[PDB]
Amino acid sequence: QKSKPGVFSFLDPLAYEIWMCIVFAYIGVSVVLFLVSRFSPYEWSTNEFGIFNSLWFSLGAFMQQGCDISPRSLSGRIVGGVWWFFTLIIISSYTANLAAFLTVERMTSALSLSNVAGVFYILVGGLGLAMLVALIEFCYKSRAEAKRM
Amino acid sequence: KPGVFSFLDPLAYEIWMCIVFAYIGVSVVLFLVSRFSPYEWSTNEFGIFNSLWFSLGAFMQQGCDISPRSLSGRIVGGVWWFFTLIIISSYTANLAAFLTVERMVSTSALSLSNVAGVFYILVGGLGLAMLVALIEFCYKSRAEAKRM
Amino acid sequence: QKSKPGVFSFLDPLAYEIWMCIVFAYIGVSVVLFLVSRFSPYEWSTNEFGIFNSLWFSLGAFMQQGCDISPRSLSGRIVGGVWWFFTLIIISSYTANLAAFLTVERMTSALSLSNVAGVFYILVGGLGLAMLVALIEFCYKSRAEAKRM
Amino acid sequence: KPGVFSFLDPLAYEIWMCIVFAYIGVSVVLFLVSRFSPYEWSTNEFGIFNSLWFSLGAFMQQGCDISPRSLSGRIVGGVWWFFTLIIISSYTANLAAFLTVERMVSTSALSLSNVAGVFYILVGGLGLAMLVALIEFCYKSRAEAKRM
Amino acid sequence: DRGVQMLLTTVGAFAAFSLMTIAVGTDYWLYSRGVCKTEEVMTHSGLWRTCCLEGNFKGLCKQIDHFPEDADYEADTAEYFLRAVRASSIFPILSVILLFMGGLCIAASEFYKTRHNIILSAGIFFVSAGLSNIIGIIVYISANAGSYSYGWSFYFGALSFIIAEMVGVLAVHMFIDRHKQLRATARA
Amino acid sequence: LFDRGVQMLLTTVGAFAAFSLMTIAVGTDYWLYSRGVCKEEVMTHSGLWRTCCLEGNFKGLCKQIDHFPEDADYEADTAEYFLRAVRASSIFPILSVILLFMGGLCIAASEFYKTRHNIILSAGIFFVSAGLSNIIGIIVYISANAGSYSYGWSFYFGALSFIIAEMVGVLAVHMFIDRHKQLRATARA
Amino acid sequence: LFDRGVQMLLTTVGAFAAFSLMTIAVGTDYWLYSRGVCKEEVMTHSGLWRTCCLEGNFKGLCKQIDHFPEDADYEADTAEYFLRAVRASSIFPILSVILLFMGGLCIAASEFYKTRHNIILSAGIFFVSAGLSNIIGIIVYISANAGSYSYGWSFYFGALSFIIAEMVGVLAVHMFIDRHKQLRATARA
Amino acid sequence: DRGVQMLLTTVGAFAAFSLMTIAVGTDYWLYSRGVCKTEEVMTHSGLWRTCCLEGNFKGLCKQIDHFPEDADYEADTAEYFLRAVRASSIFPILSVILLFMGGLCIAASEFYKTRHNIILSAGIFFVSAGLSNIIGIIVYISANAGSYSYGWSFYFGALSFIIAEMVGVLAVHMFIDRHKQLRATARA
Repeated sequence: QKSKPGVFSFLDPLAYEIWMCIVFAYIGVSVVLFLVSRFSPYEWSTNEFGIFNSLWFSLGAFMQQGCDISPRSLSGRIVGGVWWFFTLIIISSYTANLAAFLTVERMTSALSLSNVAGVFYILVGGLGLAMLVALIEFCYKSRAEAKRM
Repeated sequence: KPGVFSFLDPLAYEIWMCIVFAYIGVSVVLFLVSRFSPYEWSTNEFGIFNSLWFSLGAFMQQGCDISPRSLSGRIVGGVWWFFTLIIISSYTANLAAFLTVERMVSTSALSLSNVAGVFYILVGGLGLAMLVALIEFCYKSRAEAKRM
Repeated sequence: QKSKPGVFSFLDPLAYEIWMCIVFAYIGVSVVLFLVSRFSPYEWSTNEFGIFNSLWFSLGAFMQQGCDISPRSLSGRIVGGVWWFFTLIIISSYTANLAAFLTVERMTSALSLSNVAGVFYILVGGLGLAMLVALIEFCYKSRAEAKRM
Repeated sequence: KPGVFSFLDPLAYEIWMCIVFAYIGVSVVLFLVSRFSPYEWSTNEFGIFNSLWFSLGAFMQQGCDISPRSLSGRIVGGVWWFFTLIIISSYTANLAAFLTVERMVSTSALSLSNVAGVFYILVGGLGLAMLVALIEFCYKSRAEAKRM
Repeated sequence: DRGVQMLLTTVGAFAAFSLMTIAVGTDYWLYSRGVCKTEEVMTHSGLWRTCCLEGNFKGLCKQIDHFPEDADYEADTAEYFLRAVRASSIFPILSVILLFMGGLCIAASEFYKTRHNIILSAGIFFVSAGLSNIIGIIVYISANAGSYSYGWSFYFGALSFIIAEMVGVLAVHMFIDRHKQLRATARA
Repeated sequence: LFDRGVQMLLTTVGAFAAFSLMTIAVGTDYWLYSRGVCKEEVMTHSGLWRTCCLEGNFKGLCKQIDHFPEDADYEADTAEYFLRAVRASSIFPILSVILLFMGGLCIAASEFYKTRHNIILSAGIFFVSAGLSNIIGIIVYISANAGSYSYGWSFYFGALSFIIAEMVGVLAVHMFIDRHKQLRATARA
Repeated sequence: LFDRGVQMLLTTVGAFAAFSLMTIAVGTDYWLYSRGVCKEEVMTHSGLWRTCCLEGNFKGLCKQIDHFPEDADYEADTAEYFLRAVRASSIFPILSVILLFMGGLCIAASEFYKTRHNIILSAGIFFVSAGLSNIIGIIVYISANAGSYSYGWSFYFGALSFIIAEMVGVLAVHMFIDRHKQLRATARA
Repeated sequence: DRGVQMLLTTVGAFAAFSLMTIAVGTDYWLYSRGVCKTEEVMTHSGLWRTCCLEGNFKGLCKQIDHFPEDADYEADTAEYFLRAVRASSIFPILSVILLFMGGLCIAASEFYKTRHNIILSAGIFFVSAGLSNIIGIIVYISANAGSYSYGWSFYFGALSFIIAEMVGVLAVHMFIDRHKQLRATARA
């Protein structure tokens, strides 16, 4: 008999090792892009590829959401290109394996909310975390400002 | 005889409703964490109207003119990007499963009847946009004519 | 028996009526975007949405290739949003139907060059047409300059 | 026992070779139709180095910093976009067909052995970029000493 | 040249109107098999009636029944609404009407040069006519779905939509140019 | 969107309407229209705490919802038990009600000691958090239910309450932005 | 990339190398290593016109390729017949050879009457068109092949010719840009 | 502050080096049922030796044979190369060596303040060590592929990669900070 899908069942198409290596690859690519973009004093910055901006660029590249900035040097562009190829392959693999899962049942109807409830929980948790960080920043600036005056 | 809005079949109606609510909440939280702080006054063009536009573009996975720059705005954007990626991949995979299982049941190409509803929605949106633009033009012209 | 796939067999997943309506919808969306972007003298130009630029924006939106410019008004944004939803649905449907066709045989190996030789032909033809247009532009500018002098 | 580079399975070897050739041809044609005319001298940042970057970004369906503005450059971009869309959709559909057919043959999730090749390619690209950056820094440092 | 733009706009508007009027009235919308007298014989069908082609009853047109009440079945209300929309051909007729109104606006614009809003109205009418043509094509194909080929009457409407969109683009350019010249005069 | 007096009235009426709608949604047994045993199978209308009969032999017989049924519940993992515990308590709808009330009280108290601008901001975060809580509650309710049916007006009463709460949350921050705009504008002079 | 004399020599040697590689590719019967009959199926190396036996009992015996076989060819659509005719004529590889030759002629004639800057632009255009024709020819040949095999060195000789031609074609347009840059520099001063 | 940056860089470099060295030599890489010195019993497997758990032969470790030549099979040379890479553990050991070199460069950078290239070298070494850690993890998992759980030794290397990447970011940030200070002196 078919069991009720888990809350975080949207991560099923890829193995947990793949997700772990995806996180490490993302971190490594962000660090390498930051290093090749800003280490050289002879490039000073002309680009906006700090560590925070490099992490944002890598995250946007993986999620296929474009980028507000683009690498301009040869090394930064090599990093961006290999990351783009990796992202394309991984996203295609995820979509293909999810389709295979939904087509063949092992021991079709519309996807129910229970199949994607975990992504909704993660979304709301991220919204709450961002709200908390913003409130913390505002409170810290409010106390620090009165210290100056 | 596929339904007019049969392109929404791969996802349940509750998923679509919750997608609308999630989009609204993400846009509101974006406007919140972007403009609430007077200490950031702004340096970013993320208002209520622009946050909705950014969220819609992120969900449709289309080119964005701007991106959030603060830590909290970027957290909102990243979690929305993850949600959008998962949802769009789920839609594509479930549609593929539908079509494959229908194919293996004892012409082949998708017909216009399968996607008539999206065409209707597109033309209705174009008409609504024209109507809104005409209303704005009439308001601006009447205001200026009386002013002069 | 399985037939040797046609040269232009990459259009198989969608019906010819769908492709024709896609072209018509693209033209209509481009025209509506241009009109709602530039008709009002009170918006004059704040944006860069000419007819050529509107066509470029719609073409980029359909291929999911980002955009150099983005609509800023409410009406232009409505046009962009409905076009984005249409593009998402259509591309997902194309991918899903192609997967269904490649999975089930009616009366699995790697895709061969015969399956995409068509799209290769349109690519090379487009490159040649672009080269010819650029050469015509250069020839026209060369003759006019001597006419001026 | 999947091969290291088994992620290239959905498309044949000739398809990949022709993809590389078509990318090179599109980049060269874009460079020519962008910079050959002295009458446009320029108004576009489309050199041979930038044309290859635009073509690679378009094939990966990733955000482009610049887009062609002339008619010929836009024709090149449009045909490249159509080619890229068809090729990427074909890859995804053929991979889905492979996995679905393997699933119905008389554990479920993709293992790391199926994408080990793409991981190796990514790490090798990172190393190559680091080497290129170090060589550039050393060459500039040698020039700086010579000038001083 | 503004005169060239005027000539092209009026010529294209008239051409699109004539093509779409021919498409609505003529009968070469679709080639399909079936009996033309209510045997299987190739026939050509339009929006209102279908007639025999290369048959014993050649030339006998028969009205197209858009409500198959033989089995007295209704199914869902969406099918009935689509049947009602297709039977009246409200969207092709609306496209014809909007093209005619755009042509009337273009013709009346020369009488009153001061009022630039007539050109804008013509452009809006042309674009709305194109949208109505798109809706009509979608409805027609959807109704047909629930071997065949399309004739020149159907392709007349397809080319009429393209011309109407192009004329609408030109008309808005005239509205833009007129206001730009008005602003240019004010600065001087 | 314009002025300040009309903005205050609009925000207040929106907050009050959202609070009333969410209170009705929490306290009314019209959430799901599904056939079930409300004592054989019969058409029933359900809510958050009790499922009650409809058009049956004993119409109007209202019975408590079995959230942790006996007779071989078959158990589950920790996640399913946790989800059932949340659904039984309906904390997230209750948390949404509490946050809506706190935001409304902050809005009401904002008129007193108007020099305190952070009260309106506090109401803004309260309303945004109430909307997020409404989202979590709706998702949890639907996931618990799914594990022919139609949703009642109280479920769509709660859906409206979340939607209203976000614009009221939107308006409050606009007021907070304008109040700090006024401080900067007079500071220049 | 730097100076002008070294660029000219590099471009000339690249054009000649590409011309030689394509001339060998179009005239060598080593394009595909596949099982077939060169007169029982045996390992043979094929080309554009003739295929010779390999490690067979009659080695080195070449026969013309049956581009339009008799004995119930079963016919096909007009598109397949057109593709077969294009492959048999090898119109695109031969046109590539011709375009490389005329680009080399334009480059050689560029030294004479150096005031004509459009000759180098013509050479670049011809080289790029030759690369495009090479792409078409390779695609047509592979498609006709798929109507265990491996490709010979001549096929890879043809593959290198396309790369070199576009590389050389890139350099030629750079000269056209630099030559016109010099004209603008001397015109301003 | 530059002093806090140096302290954090040194502490993180030592932490990553120690954690990764512990990971390389320890045996809690993976939990899987298996055999000790030659019944299938739960075992904890490392990188060179597999030891039995709660069995009859509990506490005994057995060396891992990375070349299963019992049937004398080779198949493709890619598998042999991958097995040789896994057997030698070249990439985890290379990561250890690069972390040690980066730490040595950081330590020696305090001796020569003028020579800022040692800080850049340390950052490059840390980044390369993280990349080698990633390659080693990928190779280890792929070799395991050809019920199980991962122990603290494997997760020690995983967290060692994260720290080394964080230390590499700080090392590069220090390099640019010193160069920016030098340029400020030239401006003054």
